[PDB]
Amino acid sequence: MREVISIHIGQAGIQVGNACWELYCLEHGIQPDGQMPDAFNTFFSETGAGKHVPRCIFLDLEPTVVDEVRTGTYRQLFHPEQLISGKEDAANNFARGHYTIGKEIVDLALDRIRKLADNCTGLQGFLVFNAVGGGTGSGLGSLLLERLSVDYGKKSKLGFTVYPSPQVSTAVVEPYNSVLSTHSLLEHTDVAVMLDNEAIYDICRRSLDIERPTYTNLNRLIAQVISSLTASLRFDGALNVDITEFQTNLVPYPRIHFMLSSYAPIISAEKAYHEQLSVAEITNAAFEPASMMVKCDPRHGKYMACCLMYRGDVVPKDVNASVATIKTKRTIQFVDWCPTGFKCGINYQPPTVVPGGDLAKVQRAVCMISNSTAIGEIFSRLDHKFDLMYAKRAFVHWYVGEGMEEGEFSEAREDLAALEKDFEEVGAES
Amino acid sequence: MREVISIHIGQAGIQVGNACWELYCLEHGIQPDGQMPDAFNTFFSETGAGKHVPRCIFLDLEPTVVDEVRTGTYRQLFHPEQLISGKEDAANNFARGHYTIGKEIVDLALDRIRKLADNCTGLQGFLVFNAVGGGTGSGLGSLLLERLSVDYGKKSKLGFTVYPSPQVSTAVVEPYNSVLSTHSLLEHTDVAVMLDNEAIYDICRRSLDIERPTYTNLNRLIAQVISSLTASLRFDGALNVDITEFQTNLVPYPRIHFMLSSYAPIISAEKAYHEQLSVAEITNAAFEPASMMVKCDPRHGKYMACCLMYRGDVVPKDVNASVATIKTKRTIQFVDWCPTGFKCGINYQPPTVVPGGDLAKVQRAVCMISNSTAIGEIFSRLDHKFDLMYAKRAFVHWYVGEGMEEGEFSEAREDLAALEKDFEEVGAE
Amino acid sequence: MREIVHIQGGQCGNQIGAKFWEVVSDEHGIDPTGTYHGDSDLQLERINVYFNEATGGRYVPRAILMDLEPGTMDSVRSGPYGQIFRPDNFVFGQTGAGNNWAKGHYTEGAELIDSVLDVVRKEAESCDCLQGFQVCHSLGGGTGSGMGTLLISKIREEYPDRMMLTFSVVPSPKVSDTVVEPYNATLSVHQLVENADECMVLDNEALYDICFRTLKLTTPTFGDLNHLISAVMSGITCCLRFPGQLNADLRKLAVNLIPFPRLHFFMVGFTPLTSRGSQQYRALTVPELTQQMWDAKNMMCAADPRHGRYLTASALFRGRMSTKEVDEQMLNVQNKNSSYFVEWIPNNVKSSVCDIPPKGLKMSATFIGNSTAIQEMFKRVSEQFTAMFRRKAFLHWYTGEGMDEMEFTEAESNMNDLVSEYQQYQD
Amino acid sequence: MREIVHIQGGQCGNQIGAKFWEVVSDEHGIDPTGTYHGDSDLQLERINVYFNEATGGRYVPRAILMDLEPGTMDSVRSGPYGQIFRPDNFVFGQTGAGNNWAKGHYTEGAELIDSVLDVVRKEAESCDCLQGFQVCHSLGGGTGSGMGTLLISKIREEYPDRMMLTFSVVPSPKVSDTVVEPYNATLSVHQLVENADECMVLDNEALYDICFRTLKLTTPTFGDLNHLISAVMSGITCCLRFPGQLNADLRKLAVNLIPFPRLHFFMVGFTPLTSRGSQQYRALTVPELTQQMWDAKNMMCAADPRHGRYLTASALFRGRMSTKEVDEQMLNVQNKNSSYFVEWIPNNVKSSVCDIPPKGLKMSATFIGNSTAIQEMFKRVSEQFTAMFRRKAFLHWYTGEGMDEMEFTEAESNMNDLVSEYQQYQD
Amino acid sequence: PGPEQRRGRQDLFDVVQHTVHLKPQGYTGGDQWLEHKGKGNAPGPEQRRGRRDLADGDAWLDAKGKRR
Ligand SMILES: Nc1nc2c(ncn2[C@@H]2O[C@H](COP(=O)(O)OP(=O)(O)OP(=O)(O)O)[C@@H](O)[C@H]2O)c(=O)[nH]1
Ligand SMILES: Nc1nc2c(ncn2[C@@H]2O[C@H](COP(=O)(O)OP(=O)(O)OP(=O)(O)O)[C@@H](O)[C@H]2O)c(=O)[nH]1
Ligand SMILES: Nc1nc2c(ncn2[C@@H]2O[C@H](COP(=O)(O)OP(=O)(O)O)[C@@H](O)[C@H]2O)c(=O)[nH]1
Ligand SMILES: Nc1nc2c(ncn2[C@@H]2O[C@H](COP(=O)(O)OP(=O)(O)O)[C@@H](O)[C@H]2O)c(=O)[nH]1
Ligand SMILES: [Mg+2]
Repeated sequence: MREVISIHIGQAGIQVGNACWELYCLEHGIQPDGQMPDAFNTFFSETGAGKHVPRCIFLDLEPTVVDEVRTGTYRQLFHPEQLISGKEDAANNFARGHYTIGKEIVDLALDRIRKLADNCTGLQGFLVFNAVGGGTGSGLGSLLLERLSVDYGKKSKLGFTVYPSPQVSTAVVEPYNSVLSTHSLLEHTDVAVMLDNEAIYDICRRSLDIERPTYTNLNRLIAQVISSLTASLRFDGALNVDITEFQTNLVPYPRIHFMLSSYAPIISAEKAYHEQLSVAEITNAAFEPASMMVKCDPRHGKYMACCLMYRGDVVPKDVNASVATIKTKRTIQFVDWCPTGFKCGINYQPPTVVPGGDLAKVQRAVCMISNSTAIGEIFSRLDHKFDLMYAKRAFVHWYVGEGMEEGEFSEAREDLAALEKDFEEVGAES
Repeated sequence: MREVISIHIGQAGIQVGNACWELYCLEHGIQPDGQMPDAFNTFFSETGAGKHVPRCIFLDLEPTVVDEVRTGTYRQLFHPEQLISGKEDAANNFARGHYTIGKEIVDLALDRIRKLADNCTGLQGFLVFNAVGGGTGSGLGSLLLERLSVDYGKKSKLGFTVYPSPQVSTAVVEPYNSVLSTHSLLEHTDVAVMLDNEAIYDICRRSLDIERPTYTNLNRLIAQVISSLTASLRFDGALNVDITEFQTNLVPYPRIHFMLSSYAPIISAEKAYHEQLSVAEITNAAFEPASMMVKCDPRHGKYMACCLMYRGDVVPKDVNASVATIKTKRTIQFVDWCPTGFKCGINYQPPTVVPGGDLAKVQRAVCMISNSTAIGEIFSRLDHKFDLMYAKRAFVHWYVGEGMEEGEFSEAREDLAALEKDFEEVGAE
Repeated sequence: MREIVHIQGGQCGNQIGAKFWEVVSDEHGIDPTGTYHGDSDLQLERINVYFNEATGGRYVPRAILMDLEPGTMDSVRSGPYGQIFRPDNFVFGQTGAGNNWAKGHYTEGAELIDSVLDVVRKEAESCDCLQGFQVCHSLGGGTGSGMGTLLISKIREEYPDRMMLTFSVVPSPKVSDTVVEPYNATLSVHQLVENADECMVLDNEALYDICFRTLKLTTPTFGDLNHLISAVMSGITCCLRFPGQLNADLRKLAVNLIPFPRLHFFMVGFTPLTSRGSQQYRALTVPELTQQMWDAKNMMCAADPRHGRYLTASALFRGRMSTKEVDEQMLNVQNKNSSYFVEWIPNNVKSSVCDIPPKGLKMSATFIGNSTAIQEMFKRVSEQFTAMFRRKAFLHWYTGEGMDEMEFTEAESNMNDLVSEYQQYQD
Repeated sequence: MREIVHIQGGQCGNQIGAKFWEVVSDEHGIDPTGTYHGDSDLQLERINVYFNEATGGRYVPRAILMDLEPGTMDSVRSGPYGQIFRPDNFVFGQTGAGNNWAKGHYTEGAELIDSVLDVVRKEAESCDCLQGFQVCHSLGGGTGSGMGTLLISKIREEYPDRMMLTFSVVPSPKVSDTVVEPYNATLSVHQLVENADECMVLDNEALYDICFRTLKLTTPTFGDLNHLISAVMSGITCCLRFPGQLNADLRKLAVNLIPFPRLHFFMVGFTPLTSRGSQQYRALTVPELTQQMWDAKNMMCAADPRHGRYLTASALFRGRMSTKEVDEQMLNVQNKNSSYFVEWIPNNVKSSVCDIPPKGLKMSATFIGNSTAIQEMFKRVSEQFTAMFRRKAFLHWYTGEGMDEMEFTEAESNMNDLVSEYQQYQD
Repeated sequence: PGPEQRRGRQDLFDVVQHTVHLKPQGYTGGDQWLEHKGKGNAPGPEQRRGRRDLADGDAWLDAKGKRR
């Protein structure tokens, strides 16, 4: 049986994770206590006499995000041991989450994962959720991904990670932690999907016409991507794309494993009725820079490998027509050596909508996960931020005192520079 | 499948379009909430299940006219993002609507025109609604018509412009805005249709006996003419006359394309019982000098070509008979090189009536859109007023303040002078 | 066993041909669905001339309906006898010609002429061997003129020995239904003098006063006007579809009516026209069918046949009549009217008697007139074209798609050479 | 006594084969529960070709469903006609092929190929005489393209005297459903040119055009496409299952359609397809089926037959048809366009007739074409493969499961060898 | 279930087996020829009229004069 395990590290992983497990419960009919009044095996383990528990662990050094889950309305869903807490947070220090504090909790963390990896009959991958800007996300995320590769080799690590915005970011030391996390994320995860905070702000302001959005509006449509990602494991479809099919069909080289995301129909209740939602209409909007979920312009780079996951009432011909019209549009550009560039997956289940959510029901939906050379713009802009503060050794004495050495910033800069150089040559026309 | 995408620019365009889309929903039976309780495909798009949206955009830099639609009885009809607004209006400045405040809204405007054309299978034309005496109607209309040419090539564009009246006026810089706007819509508009307030208000005073008319009364009878122009696409008949017909059957040269308009039955409710509406009567009444939309005199010039669009119960016999009688009248004279003077067309359905409107339910209708050599009379008078205006640079520091160069004023003066020598030369025997 | 392929073009062609298949269906006993309901066996021997046998007894017509504006075919599809035609034969455009000849001949007729030739060629070998091709259009238009004439040029290119019978509506003398009628008619005639074999010139303003004066109809319409043209097109092929005492097919009328290859434009009259109130008063006899036939009022062309001499005449009589009653009444009209007939051709009038009259008629006849009096109509069209071309009015649309002003001079020369040749044989 | 063993691999083939047993069991009269409920006696002589007798009157198909994912097991099993297969023959994996050709062929297929050769040997030993192995798979995937071609090499080495019918879809020109098609297809064709006796080239986009231009279906699902593919496979073995006037089994097709041992890929078409609006108007006769037979739009392959010359074609006619009327229509197409036919192979076409048509449709035919026009399809995959391989894109996966790049150069060399001999015979 | 059961046509067996005359009349399904409607309709001048006088309110019979 198909089966995936999600580890959620750091506050951003938990707060998104509070929204993803709110989505799968409404989708599969599981009540907050954990009892339904066959497809649930992808995310839920059926426990004993009619109870389903999630296959996720919640680990964070700061308990104050975790105890909202323990005392919330989903207190009876999760196993009590799966919600893992610590004494004090890493507190925006990568040296504290990887060396000082993270070493005590990572030994316990692999123990509960080994319980979930023993309960599976066929394991298909891992779903990491973290933010590279924080100490827990960068530090404990690097340590957990390091130990997972040694323990469970050649398994797919689908790490949905959140990166700082080029313009609108909240933490000062975010450029430092992003570079040190990328040095470990580059060589370990199989598919890493960037999420950007500011791009989702522009999505909610324009398409969802909400002038003042907060984090719980942001994490709902992030959870719409994850449900659209794994809908082929839970529900049937015309063209099933398994999680193991993603990494063999998206990454061309072992080092270029960064991809974007875009959810095409994002409309409110009063917008939906006036809008004639057609397959060609949503497909055109998915490639627009407005509906991209990372703050970058895809016209600058060239798309390299894009996969579309059509959810709902979509026949295999209107995806045949829409993809052809997309390829003939002059704005969208593919790389020369990859003439086949599209993966079309259709799942027959329409997307579920949460009451209180700002999305209305839509019969058809598209999630595009795109490998592009324009991600080099997302990593050069953070390479510029890391260069200025390290030019006079800012904030270094917090990292040096907490276990990490001075030298590790040098090759982390070199490894990120080696990645930007690799991105330019793979987009080079030959 | 036939499709025409109407655009309404400025306050004059929107308020006429409020009366235009009121008539369209009444013809096909569309309720104001957007749902009917096959013929609608030229103006409406069947959205999902049981909902129709208009294929139009109301764009204006002044938000006061747009939100009246958004607060009126048709708030549920139009798509909420098809309606376009702005922070500050052009305010009778052609340089403002073209250069400094109209540029920020035209990028969003074509993004909806792109999506409306992608929703339609075969586009047949564009309907443009403005008055050249204002800021948004002239300035943003110049930006919209020019940018639609480079994007939508060889597609017909009906320009329904309301020109400044000769004797009466509502603004002081109307001769300035009219000359500059005519410089833009001469080279770009495929077919231009002239409207004037005084002749329409003279129509209401004589035939419709309304001694105190307003814009609401004026916009309805303009809307009735435009619905008759596209009635061939909406409904079937004997001689269907689609959009490309008016392009080549009324415009002999690539400059002479400013046409008049006339609607023959303009009769109130109590006058209609005592009036016998025959095709011989109304075709005589269509060519009467009191019945045009523009205050220009027919017999001062000669007609180039005339288009008689007929609606309702009209047999093809009496249109053949009455046109011959029209040609034999010595009061009107045609140009010497066009013996085949007319083009005819008959639709098989009568026009609808707005409930509470002034027009009566008439079984027949004429849409008399004709090309004449008398269009130079309304152009020379606007040319003369601008010449006296520009004698010592009145109202120029406002226009040159907002980016426009002083040389653009004299260039537009030469263009109308080039148009002025065109009509005298072509109409000469 | 001889077959005719029918092609209809534009608003004028489709609406006329819809009434053409209206008359021949109930003449052959065909219901709107396609089944047979006739009470005699004479209808069923010659059905392959205009119909193709389908499974279940259905009969699909040999009609290719073609145009550029898709609104015309919704009219024939919604009308009665509109469910008979093959949907593969429903070939259409979307933009519309817009009454520009060169637009309907070069830009949007180019992509459509490949499609209509695939349908016509598939209909060509569907039968044994074609008797000929019949088309209906209007010369003043843009859909049936610009695209119809290129269709005629290509169908003669691949099928050179096959026949052509174009039923063309010429522009009005008195009024104008489109302002570009003389531009379209002159370019259409320039193509039709080579590729077309027989051109049945019909004019509206001769149809109208037949309805108003001979037929006394107070409210004539296109439903009534097309039915007069439809009654002609059944009468030309009366001997093809039915046995007759003296038969005449398309080639029978081809060798007689055409003295010289350039002269093939005919004025046509349909004989038994009588109003409803005068039905009982008129006696139906062969002499008075002839008297109604030779009147200038009865011709459906605006040219007056008194002003010119008849080069060749052909009358297609239908019904139970004796073969001398048709004969000495043709000797009488050549003797009592000798000035209006050509001296260098003795016995100008060609006869044909068919045994099966149309529905509700005990006797009927159809007239084809090849006279030199039709030159004044062509000179009238030539006069308007000279007036416009010197000042190049309404002409930049035709040059917008590359048809140069040379072709207009070529069209005027071929018009002026043709109108002079009629005058040359008038002397 | 000529039994056929069906094996289905991959998501594409199993969904295709689900529609195959949907149609064949409907043709032979077996209801979803497996009992016989047909009305004819002609279905009850040869059930053994596709089915096995079971205790209690149950009929089980000779099907072996093999896959690396349990997802497509559940899709076939939950649909109609899904219970008919044996529960023991539902062999499947758990990890999934992941659209990796090397994982299907080397790593994950190795732990399963021994399990599926147990099932294939079991079914082959049960039947009296093997007439072939009918495998239905894809070439753009990894489950049926990678693991399926391993099964091709395995059955061919213990069974070297039996035919192989590899029904395989190919990557489409207009769109692309995976991203590793040139890598997947070129390696799968490398295995198919030796071990497979003959192959049937299919694609999605040629079915879409048939579903839209010919059948006028606006919304074709995969069930609509697979029924067009299943209509092919019933026509290949039409003479085996039913008696016929001129019989032709799979070897007789093989000995004629294959002039040379590397030219065994064919382009296939199913003839009688008409839209619901055009059923009542199309008169189906032997000339009408032949006109639809050689039309380029009726081919279920993307190769236009006008580009290449037909080396050998075969006609699988089903129904009560006149023998010469079948043949003279094939003689008509040999001479009306003889430039499209190979000159050094006289009498290119082969006609075989079976007097038991498919249900409801009295006349039907299946076209099998060994044309060199299919070189453009393999040329497209070759130029798509060479573009990716020089930049080594998507290659760190395939080298990971022990499949070195030495084999991938050999795939391109054998790909170019196939198109070289096809281009060699155009001259 | 997919969109096929929502559209209504189930399995294409009718189109393949050419037995469409067994169906209830008006079943468009997914046939583009059947689901075509446009251009509207209007009687106009065809009211209370038909062309029958050739085959034997109008004419000179509708001529009126002075009361007798
Ligand atoms: N999309 C989204 N991003 C969030 C959310 N919460 C926090 N973030 C992002 O996370 C960043 C802070 O880094 P984190 O990894 O969350 O910090 P942390 O998880 O508390 O780790 P420690 O500080 O070491 O305890 C902020 O800049 C946000 O952009 C959330 O609810 N949704
Ligand atoms: N046909 C018609 N014309 C109108 C109507 N209302 C105002 N107008 C004309 O519009 C002219 C003003 O020019 P416009 O271009 O409409 O002014 P505007 O649209 O408000 O442009 P801005 O002032 O820059 O916002 C006046 O001279 C009026 O004659 C109306 O309801 N119908
Ligand atoms: N008799 C008859 N003539 C028609 C009909 N429709 C159009 N016409 C004639 O056709 C001429 C113009 O045809 P038009 O519509 O421009 O042809 P098209 O646009 O090229 O297809 C006019 O002079 C009309 O008299 C009809 O139904 N009956
Ligand atoms: N005709 C048809 N083709 C299909 C169907 N499902 C998938 N395919 C084709 O299969 C290809 C994708 O390969 P895949 O199914 O993943 O092959 P696998 O990896 O061996 O299971 C695409 O080109 C699809 O066009 C179906 O139901 N019918
Ligand atoms: Mg924290």
